[PDB]
Amino acid sequence: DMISAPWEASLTQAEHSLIFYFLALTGSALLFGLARTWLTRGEVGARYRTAVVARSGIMIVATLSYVFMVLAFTSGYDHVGSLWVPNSEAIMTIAPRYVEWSIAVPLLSIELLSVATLSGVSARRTRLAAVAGAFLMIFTGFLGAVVIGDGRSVGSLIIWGAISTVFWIITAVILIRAIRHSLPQLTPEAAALLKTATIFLMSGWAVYPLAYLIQILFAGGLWTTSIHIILCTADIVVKLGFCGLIHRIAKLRTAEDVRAGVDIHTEAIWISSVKQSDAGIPT
Amino acid sequence: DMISAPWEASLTQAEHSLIFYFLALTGSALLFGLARTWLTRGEVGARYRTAVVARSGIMIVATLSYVFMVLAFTSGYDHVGSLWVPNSEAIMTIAPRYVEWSIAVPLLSIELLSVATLSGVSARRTRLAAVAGAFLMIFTGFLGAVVIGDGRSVGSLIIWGAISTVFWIITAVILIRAIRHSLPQLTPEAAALLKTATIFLMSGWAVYPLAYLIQILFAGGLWTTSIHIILCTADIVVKLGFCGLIHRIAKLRTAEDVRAGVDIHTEAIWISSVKQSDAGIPT
Amino acid sequence: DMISAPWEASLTQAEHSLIFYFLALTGSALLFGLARTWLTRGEVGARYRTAVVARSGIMIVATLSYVFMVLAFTSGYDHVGSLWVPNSEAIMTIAPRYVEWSIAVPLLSIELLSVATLSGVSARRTRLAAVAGAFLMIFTGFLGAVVIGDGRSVGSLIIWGAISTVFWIITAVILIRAIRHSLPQLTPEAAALLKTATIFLMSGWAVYPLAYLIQILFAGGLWTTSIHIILCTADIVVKLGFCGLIHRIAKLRTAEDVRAGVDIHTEAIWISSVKQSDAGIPT
Amino acid sequence: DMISAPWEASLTQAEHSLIFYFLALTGSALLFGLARTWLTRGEVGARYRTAVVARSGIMIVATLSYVFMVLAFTSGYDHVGSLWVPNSEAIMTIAPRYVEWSIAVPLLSIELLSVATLSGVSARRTRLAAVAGAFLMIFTGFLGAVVIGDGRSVGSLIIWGAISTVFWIITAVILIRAIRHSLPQLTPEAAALLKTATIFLMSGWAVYPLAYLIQILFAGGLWTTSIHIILCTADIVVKLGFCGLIHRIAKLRTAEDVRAGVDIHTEAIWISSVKQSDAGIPT
Amino acid sequence: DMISAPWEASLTQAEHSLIFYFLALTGSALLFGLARTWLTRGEVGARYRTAVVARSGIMIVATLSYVFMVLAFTSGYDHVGSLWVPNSEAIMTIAPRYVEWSIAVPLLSIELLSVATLSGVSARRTRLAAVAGAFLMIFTGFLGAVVIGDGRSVGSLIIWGAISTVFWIITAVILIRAIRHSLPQLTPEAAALLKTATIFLMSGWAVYPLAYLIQILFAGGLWTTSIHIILCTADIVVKLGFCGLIHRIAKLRTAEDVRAGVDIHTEAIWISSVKQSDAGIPT
Ligand SMILES: *C/C=C(C)/C=C/C=C(C)/C=C/C1=C(C)CCCC1(C)C
Ligand SMILES: *C/C=C(C)/C=C/C=C(C)/C=C/C1=C(C)CCCC1(C)C
Ligand SMILES: *C/C=C(C)/C=C/C=C(C)/C=C/C1=C(C)CCCC1(C)C
Ligand SMILES: *C/C=C(C)/C=C/C=C(C)/C=C/C1=C(C)CCCC1(C)C
Ligand SMILES: *C/C=C(C)/C=C/C=C(C)/C=C/C1=C(C)CCCC1(C)C
Repeated sequence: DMISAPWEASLTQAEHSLIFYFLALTGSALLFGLARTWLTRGEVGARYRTAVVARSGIMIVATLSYVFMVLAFTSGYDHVGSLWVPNSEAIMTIAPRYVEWSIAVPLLSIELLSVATLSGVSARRTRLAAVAGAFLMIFTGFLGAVVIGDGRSVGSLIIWGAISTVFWIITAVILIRAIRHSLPQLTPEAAALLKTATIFLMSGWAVYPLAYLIQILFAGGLWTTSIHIILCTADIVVKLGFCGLIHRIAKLRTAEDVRAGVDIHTEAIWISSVKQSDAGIPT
Repeated sequence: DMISAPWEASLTQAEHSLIFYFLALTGSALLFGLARTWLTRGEVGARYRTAVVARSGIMIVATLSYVFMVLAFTSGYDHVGSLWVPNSEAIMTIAPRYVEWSIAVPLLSIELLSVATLSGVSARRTRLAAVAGAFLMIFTGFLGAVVIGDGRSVGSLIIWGAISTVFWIITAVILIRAIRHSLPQLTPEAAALLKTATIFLMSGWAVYPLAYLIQILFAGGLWTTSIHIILCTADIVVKLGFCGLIHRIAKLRTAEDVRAGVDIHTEAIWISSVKQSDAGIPT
Repeated sequence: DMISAPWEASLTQAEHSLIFYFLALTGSALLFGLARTWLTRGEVGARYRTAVVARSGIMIVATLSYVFMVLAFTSGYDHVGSLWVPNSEAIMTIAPRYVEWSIAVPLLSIELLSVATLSGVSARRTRLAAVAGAFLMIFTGFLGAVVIGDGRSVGSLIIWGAISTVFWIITAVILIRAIRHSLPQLTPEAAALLKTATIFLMSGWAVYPLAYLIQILFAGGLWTTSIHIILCTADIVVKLGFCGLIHRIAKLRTAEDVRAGVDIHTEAIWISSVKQSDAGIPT
Repeated sequence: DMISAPWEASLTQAEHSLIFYFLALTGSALLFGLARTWLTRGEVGARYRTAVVARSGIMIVATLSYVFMVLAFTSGYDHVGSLWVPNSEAIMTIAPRYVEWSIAVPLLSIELLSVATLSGVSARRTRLAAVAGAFLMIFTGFLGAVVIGDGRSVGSLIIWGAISTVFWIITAVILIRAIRHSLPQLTPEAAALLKTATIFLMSGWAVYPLAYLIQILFAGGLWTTSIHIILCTADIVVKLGFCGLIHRIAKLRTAEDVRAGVDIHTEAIWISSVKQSDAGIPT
Repeated sequence: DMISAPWEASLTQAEHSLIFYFLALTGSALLFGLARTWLTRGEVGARYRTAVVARSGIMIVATLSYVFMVLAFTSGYDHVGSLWVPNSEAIMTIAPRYVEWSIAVPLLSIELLSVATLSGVSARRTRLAAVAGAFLMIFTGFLGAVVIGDGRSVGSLIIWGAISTVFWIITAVILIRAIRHSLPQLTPEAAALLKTATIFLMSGWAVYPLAYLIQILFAGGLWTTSIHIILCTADIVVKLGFCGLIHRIAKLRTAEDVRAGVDIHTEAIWISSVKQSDAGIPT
């Protein structure tokens, strides 16, 4: 059957206002996250610098995405009467997300495996497979939701959604299997945090498919608002919450290495205002 | 009853000029603050780096808020005759503030608890509760003032204002209780500054609700100008004044740690052209 | 009587070209200055880091000001016939200066007292008084020249000019008294430079009031060009010249501290290709 | 014979969407790459800093290129009916690539020779010859494809394509001869990676000429989409893949130098979560 | 007699394309140069940091200039028929150069004297005289070519050109005399490079007056293209070539100081993959 794309529904002044708030809130929060990433990049050892690199990429891409979207929002809707009517630039308030997710979901997978105990070419097979799975899941989703059918075809939305879901399961299994292998080889305190962070990431990835089911099932300005709120909220929680969790595991692992003599760190490491390791100079 | 939103009043050339000055002054001052934050980030220990992270986020978000607003001012008012008439972009000269405050007030709470003596999961409960309270206070305010009623409904403004005030009291109590617990455990010199900084932040938070009462009670170009001046002024004083106070406490606490052997700092710490601690080398 | 605001005069192609050159030249020079400030920030001790902070703020705000003005120039004049006719945003080619000066003149006062021998709360008193005086001098000027009268009233220009001049004398006395107290307590070489820098700053502050007297006395495209040239030139000389002088005094004072054991500096200090102090390691 | 330039074909909503995705994806990935380059610049010794410099230039130029192109895409196609019709700004969605490649291909050659064993004036002859060849190959291509004939002449496309191909062979021979001389003088582990990286770069350079043959042979919206996808994909693989490979060789060579006493490095070097060298202090 | 300003000639699609390429190529190359300057700023001692400061300013200003010009090109010409017709924004594709040169030529003089053996107030007289001469040469040129006559008067072009040439000779003599005094006091290897760099800078300064003689003698789209190519090419060669040469002399001088005990450098210095000096610790 046919449906109306989320970007093809007229918004009341409330709905217009809420959407601008959330878009701008999310873009702001991600710019904070970018600063935080750069300001705390030296708390982690070079053995774990991939986590900083991934997180930096996530924050940059996502910040651009939201800037674009906020601007395309101001130019995608015009206040005809009491309602705001979508232009052609309305789709540019939703479509940039998939660009962002195409970079971010692969990078989030890398961030997670960064602090796991995989090394050498083993930390290459899993990394490629995850990156592949992650990108393919977003790309298949983009096809169903924006490209094939114009985001107005239920059958396209359902088919490509199912494809995207297969890749989800694949990526998720790969990651979870990798973590499950690492947990035994980490210290208890690290292993515990890494389990939590795996749960958080997977659980946060479950929210995004809900914004997809809405597009299939419900159309309206309420539902366009819902989608924006859900996705914006999810972004703040995942890209601020999860990226803080990985930094703490990287810090904790750095500190463990320092104590073990595996490496030396220029500054002391504090986690929760407790000193984990002291500063040291190359002997 | 029904009233006119601050952004729905025609400005005289004076009022237009004053508003552009203050908007631009505030945006400029916050960009100075951002530079100051980055240039002085290494004066503080890693045990207190959260203060610089919070302050950096505050300065960044607030700076883009004001940039947006300054641009939306130049495009939100058209010089019909001697007066400037508000367009649709007029609300974009006021609404972005709430986006900024939604990030900033939570971050200001974090900045304050950064230099208090809470640690571990204790420095997590309070931090989440404050962040929650702070965000909810701004968000409820945004609803009354921009969303529910279009900022033209007294009853909406009064109801959501009262809600926002409850969350204010909650956040304030949480913070003040946290500080009151820390003061005994700080050194006299730090405790004194931390008391002051708590008073300054709370006192500065009282000014913002006045701009809200104006919107309820008075409409006009004078009153739109008043609101802009009050809020701009408050921003400069709180986001420059308070953020300097927390940096001094962080520096003083760093210096105390250095003297106690709790940690080492690469550079000497000067506060008021008095040396607080010397530079040291890791082990 | 009534006059015509500087931004209300049609420019010949010469005058249009000269103004664009100077605006762009000044904006470029200030961007060079900003780079220079960041690139040389580590030549100075932490006891004098306020000088870098002030100078960084000056350069940033002034650079934005000129960017804004250059853009408002390209869009504020339309080539009707041989002449360029001012639009409504012609005033945006002159008004942003006062925003800049409102930040910069206070910051320049701070930069100067940074390298003087005032310490503790004594530094605070003088710093607040100067900052107050400086801002009030610019703000009163802005009122007379842009706000009260629309920059078309001689009596407003004369009254607010006189007010602004009182605050000038106040700020100048405060600063000069502070310097005169420091000179005895500095080393001869530093004292000499600090005297010079005081003369340079005060002397440079005398040029700006001339652009104000023009606006009162003469109107025309020649006179609008004169104002732009004078103010642009003054900005380059004061914000490049003076800010270099303070850096040399900060470097020289850093070097004196290093030699005295008051502090240690990571790199050697060179002034005029003469080594002032050697690099040292913390303890 | 007369043919239609890639930028002179109307795109279906699918093709429009795909192209925007890929353009934006590539621009995002290159901005990630730029961050990665800056964040990992200190993993390499100063003997190999040219690799970082080249890679930084590549990432910056390419990121600008894609930003320009993404913006020119939004303004180069107007949605007349179901199809998007190319404007005059359509050529600005394709032509900027050649600007980018004119910088990037020479820089990629430099990046490769950076980690080879050529030194002194020998590392000047080869470097100039390669830079010359590389630039001339792109420039001759630009002439055929954009300038001489307007990208609508088969004979121009064929002639300048053949010229560009001669320069390709020249550059490729120069590079390959340089590598083949270095491989024997490198350590096995480095030599192996350097062989691989040479194959990757040369192989990636083969993809770009395919987008050229399309322009000669096929015109259409499908083919304009194909060109964009091919070139975007190639950019991500070459500018992320290859630039990672050279960094690993630079890290490995740094680590070898550290172990040999040829130099000292401030931080330990990890490659694949295996420590290659320890951190050391100057003398 | 009267002539047509370079910006008053209609461009064929070829000429339009070539000009956009070169403008964009030059802007890109200068952005690479800016990155290179920042990435290699720590290879040089603090005794020679002026070279980095000058080079940074050059690259920044020149990059802005070209960005402005590239944008003014896209908006300065309208595709009437097969030809592109210049509007009022066409002059903004040529005039910004003189702003850039007004900063850059003085800065290039400073960069050169940075690595010569002048010190104290001696390194002040020459520096001011050169800066004066350099700026006056560009400014007099701007008058003849853009301001006095509108770039349409041969006699103005000839008179101001002759003035500009006098200042050229003055600056050149000052510089050459300074170098000729330094060469004897440098080490052979440095002296040789410094001679070369002097020749390169002076020789590159000779190219710019040719673009001026064209404007006097020839008008046309070919000739406006020629001017753009010549000036763009000259910029790449001088601003990238010369600024590399000065960095090598600064590195070599740093290394000589390190070996002599005049100073210590934190990193080893490599020039052409040959180690010039080792890394050292302050004490
Ligand atoms: C920071 C951004 C994140 C974590 C985005 C995640 C997005 C997904 C996990 C998307 C998954 C999808 C499906 C499984 C079904 C089809 C629709 C998608 C693309 C939303
Ligand atoms: C830097 C910005 C700051 C400190 C902003 C603070 C804003 C408040 C404390 C707002 C509080 C409000 C109420 C208590 C009542 C409703 C209106 C609000 C949102 C202004
Ligand atoms: C870098 C900018 C500087 C130093 C600006 C300084 C401006 C002044 C000192 C202005 C003073 C004025 C008066 C004393 C009279 C009224 C007019 C003013 C504002 C120009
Ligand atoms: C990162 C960008 C890269 C590596 C671009 C490479 C481009 C080429 C190798 C282009 C070569 C061409 C020919 C050999 C024939 C004519 C067409 C060209 C310019 C595409
Ligand atoms: C990177 C920019 C540089 C080096 C620019 C240099 C420009 C000149 C040396 C210009 C000189 C001129 C004359 C000597 C006479 C005619 C007018 C000028 C301005 C082109």
